[PDB]
Amino acid sequence: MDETGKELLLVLYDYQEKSLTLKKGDILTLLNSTNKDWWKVEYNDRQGFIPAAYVKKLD
Repeated sequence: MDETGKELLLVLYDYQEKSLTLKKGDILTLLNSTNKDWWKVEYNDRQGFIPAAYVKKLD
């Protein structure tokens, strides 16, 4: 959130990574949106993948 230029994401629905555990309301940093359906994201110094459908870009 300090890093200028980074894109923040709002988690809309609780998500438990099958293969990250995110709660509704959590704010993530977008790391990689190369794939349209699965995005690499960052939360509290950890990284993982989440379906793009679970989040909204805050822009």
